[PDB]
Amino acid sequence: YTVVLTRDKARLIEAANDRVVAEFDTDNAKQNNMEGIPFPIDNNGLYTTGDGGSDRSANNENSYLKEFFNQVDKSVQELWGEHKMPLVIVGDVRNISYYKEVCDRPENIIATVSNLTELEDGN
Amino acid sequence: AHKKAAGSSRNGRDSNPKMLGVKIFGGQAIVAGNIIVRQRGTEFHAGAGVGMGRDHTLFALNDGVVKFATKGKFNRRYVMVEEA
Amino acid sequence: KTMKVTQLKSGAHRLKSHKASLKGLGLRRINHSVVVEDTPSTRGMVNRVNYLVKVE
Amino acid sequence: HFALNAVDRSAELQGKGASRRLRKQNLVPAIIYGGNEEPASISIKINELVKALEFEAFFSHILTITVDGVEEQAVIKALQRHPAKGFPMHADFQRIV
Amino acid sequence: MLQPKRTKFRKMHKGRNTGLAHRGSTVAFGQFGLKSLTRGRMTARQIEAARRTITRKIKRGGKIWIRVFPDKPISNKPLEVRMGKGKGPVEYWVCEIKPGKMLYELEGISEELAREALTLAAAKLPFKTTIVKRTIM
RNA sequence: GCUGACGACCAUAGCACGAUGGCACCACCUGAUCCCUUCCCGAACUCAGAAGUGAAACAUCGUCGCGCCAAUGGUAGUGUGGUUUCGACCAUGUGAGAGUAGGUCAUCGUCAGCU
RNA sequence: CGCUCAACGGAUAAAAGGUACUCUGGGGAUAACAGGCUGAUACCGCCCAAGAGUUCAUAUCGACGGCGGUGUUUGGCACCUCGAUGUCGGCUCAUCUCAUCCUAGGGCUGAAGCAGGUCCUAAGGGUAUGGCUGUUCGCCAUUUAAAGAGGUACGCGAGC
RNA sequence: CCUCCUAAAGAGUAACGGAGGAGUACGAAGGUGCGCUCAGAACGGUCGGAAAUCGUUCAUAGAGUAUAAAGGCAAAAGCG
RNA sequence: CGAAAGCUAUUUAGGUAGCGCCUCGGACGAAUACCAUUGGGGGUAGAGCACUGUUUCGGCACCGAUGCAAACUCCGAAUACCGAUGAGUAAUAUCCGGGAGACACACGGCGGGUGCUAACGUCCGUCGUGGAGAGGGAAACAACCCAGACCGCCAGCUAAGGCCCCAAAUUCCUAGUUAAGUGGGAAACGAGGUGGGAAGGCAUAGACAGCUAGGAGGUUGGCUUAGAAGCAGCCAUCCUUUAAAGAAAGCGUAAUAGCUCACUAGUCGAGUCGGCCUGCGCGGAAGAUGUAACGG
Repeated sequence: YTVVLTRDKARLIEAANDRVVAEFDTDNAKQNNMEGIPFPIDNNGLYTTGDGGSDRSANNENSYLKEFFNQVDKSVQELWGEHKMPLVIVGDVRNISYYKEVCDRPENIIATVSNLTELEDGN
Repeated sequence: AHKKAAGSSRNGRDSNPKMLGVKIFGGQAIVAGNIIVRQRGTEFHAGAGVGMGRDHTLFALNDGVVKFATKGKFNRRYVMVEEA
Repeated sequence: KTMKVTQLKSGAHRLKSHKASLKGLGLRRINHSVVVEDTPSTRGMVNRVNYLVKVE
Repeated sequence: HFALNAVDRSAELQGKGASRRLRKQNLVPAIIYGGNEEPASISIKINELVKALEFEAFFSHILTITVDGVEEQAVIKALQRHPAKGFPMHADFQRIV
Repeated sequence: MLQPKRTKFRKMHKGRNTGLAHRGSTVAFGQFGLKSLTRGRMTARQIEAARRTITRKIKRGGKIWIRVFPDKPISNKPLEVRMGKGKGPVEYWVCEIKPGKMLYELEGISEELAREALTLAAAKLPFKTTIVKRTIM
């Protein structure tokens, strides 16, 4: 698996060597019985839109982003529990690390790539 | 708002009450013109002594006592006014 | 024939018709005892509040 | 095996509250009807009834109920159990002519 | 994951679960049943996990009957949404279980390997259960 | 004894199957001139009639195959008072539905006609 | 007879916005902080055991599912405070918990030794300095026996 | 504004509760007198079929009711 | 004497108005309430598949079994509501008028919607309490329980709750249970705690345990597999010598080997074995200023 993280979104790509097997969209049909948020997981948290509590003066951005990556990990683990195979975490170094201290099975992670480009719109 | 499941299915309409039902029950004294049943359709049918309005309202045609019955081959509910 | 009815429990916080059964029996306070004819209609009032009155 | 002992269930032992009290006294209410005469209300000891229900020909043979006196040849027609606990709650016997 | 093919209505009132299972408290099709002694909701996920664990233990030599079907949609509210603004969307399906109901029946197998499969299934269910025989009355 | 008309009642009255009925009555039935009918048709309606038949229908009788009716007992629920582990339970009053045993091939009234 | 006077008991025949330049009267009737209630979510634990582990469910890990505990994340509510309970981070100075990071004692091990892994007992002490960024964090460099997880108004601005 | 449910077997009864309609139409689709009975299914029949129209046999409404739903509808309120 | 925090409407929503509820005056006089008997209509609780849907299995859409439903009903209560008749009890009901206040309600029950059958959450219905209510109990505690304070008393009886000491009243009586300070937080699940109950199996033809001897031949059953030998998996599970011994219930091996077990005989001598049901216990059970989860 390739878990792609940004501060605004998460993607999940199933892969075999050089090729993408599936990208886990709504049309994947392996996300049907998902109890967590299915991919692509947009970060629609309260601080990103503005309803919330604890406006900017609280400086809760890190805690909110940590919980968002925790939910992303919940989705990844749910999809992995049926088709176990290792995961590669792709994203900014800060996002990778926030994910690492939140992942349910951090010993399943084989690699972390922090220099991949156009993580939101990329192929 | 994670899972975005706040789906608007907007239906908050309802009509005003119509206050249908049985107005006078069995064995009660009744005078002509008194409304006995308000209803939609003939949940109750008019027997002797009671008339039926354009609205299917049942009313006493003459004085007396209201009587409820099940009569006929359709086992219909009937309201009558007995002279008593 | 008559019977003796005594109030043993407060009627203060009971149902409206239970307070009215106490009033129709003639009972006004705790330990008040009244004489009332022993008919089915007064027996029904006793039965309505039988948890708070006793018949001697 | 096909014989059981009963006790007459009086009119003060009938109804919901008296039935619950009767089962608290380890008795099962039962009714014998059919045949020719009027229904008779009886009580069966629950341990005896459970032991009888263990046998499988009990449900297809002619049973004999001895109500402390009179005898009744019957057939078990219905059996009411507790939905969850499973113990027998009521028994229905039909006289054989 | 059982689910009705189509429903008259999407959403349901909560309701109440009261009373004993006077219907469905009998081993009807099989020879061996697992019945519930407590009440509650049986999720379709629970039904699927229990069915899988019975099927694996009986190994295609026996027949299983699932006596519970999840036909009640349960709505859920997502996180970070206030109270109100309309009933939440349906997230999963349950069956209403009363004390006494048979959930699973097994037939065509030994008593021992039926009891093992039923115990295995009970382990995955949100109910206190008991294993019952088929009587005739 | 039976037939017809009009009712009461509205399956314990119904359905199905079989049997009986033509002196009265009823029904088919004959003809379409006439009255009257048909978006065509004497099928239905209508008229004028008795050569024929109870075939159909109808009426009557029999039965339990279906339907319908239906206990007794038990269970569920429940008003009031109390208790509770919130499931329920106790006292008292009430009491199903389903199912079982069982029942049923209706019962009456006014008038006329043949016997 | 003439009203989508449809905000449909219809304010005028006739009507939009900005305010961080602001102002008044009020409200904890009502939000943002912190407390409280809750615990969905989160974290931690436990139950089952399909499996992985050369063999071998249970050394280690635990799919599908089930059950708790905590208050500890993201939330829900709007009970307290609007005749004012100063925000984040740092500094200083702390204090408690144990779900233990080191040190201490143990069982098991897929424990030869050395090193470990997991769990049990254990809170007495100890538990870095820098580069970057306001950061908390995080990444990184170099160490250390170790560089703990938390609560304390996310401890501490009438202490900075 | 109307219909159903929530609504706890009289009426009423809230929520940014769950679902649907209305802001018309008709001089006949109104009145009356007279007359009629639907949907389907099977069998037979030129084009002609899964299904056109014709014939037969079952068919208390499984139809219709200008229109949403509910209630009603054989004396039909349905159709001439 | 004594509310209301409701309905309707409102550029209304914390304002106001009509109605409801309070008071005062007048009229009227049982028209009122309670209960008994009695006349009604109902579609709820329950229930059920006859319709609308939905569900499973079998036979062959239909048949037969089998489930479920707010917007399904072939059915169907209790209550409640509307009437009648009749007692007794009672500071009634109704109408006309003067004066209001109130239209932020809260909790505990019960029936629900909503929420997570979460919330000291929210929205209705319905009862009680608070509001606007003191006293006693619940350690403390508007809303819980008992009970409605005119004033005075160094009199008596009781309610809820209590009676070893704080602290008034039993170190009361009878029968039993618990050993966990359980009582005096917490589940799935686990266990050979302990008491009781309804039944079973075996036993002086010697039961249960222990100990001694055996536990075998076809045969490595066939298939599979790299192997596959009682013991990965799949299909059989047959025969023989027997006193007995499984085509094996475990450990072990790469597969073998090996060690057991079931089972039989011997020794021993008297009760013993395993399920079910009920009561009370046990583990599961970790948090932050101080014991700190009986007020002591």
